[PDB]
Amino acid sequence: MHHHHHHLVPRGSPSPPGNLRVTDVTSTSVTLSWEPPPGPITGYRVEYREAGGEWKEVTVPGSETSYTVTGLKPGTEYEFRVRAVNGAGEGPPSSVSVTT
Repeated sequence: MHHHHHHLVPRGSPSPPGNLRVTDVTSTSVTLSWEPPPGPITGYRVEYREAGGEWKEVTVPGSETSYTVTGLKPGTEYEFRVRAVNGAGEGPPSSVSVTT
């Protein structure tokens, strides 16, 4: 076995979002909810991909705590991760799995 990859992040960047969870799923949409980590937050990167492929991304407001990704393919395995951002850079992600 090899050790796990470390997420390299700038000192001063935020902790991961807390309590990340999927709060609604339809055959073409996924709603995420979370809580802000401590300190200044300037935004959140919401990243997602069909498991195994290429990652899409949307950045949402620092004041946001829920967001719905629409236009997804039915019956599909997805991976989502959310990273908090501030002036020092982006922090480590918290991730969840979903299927539509």
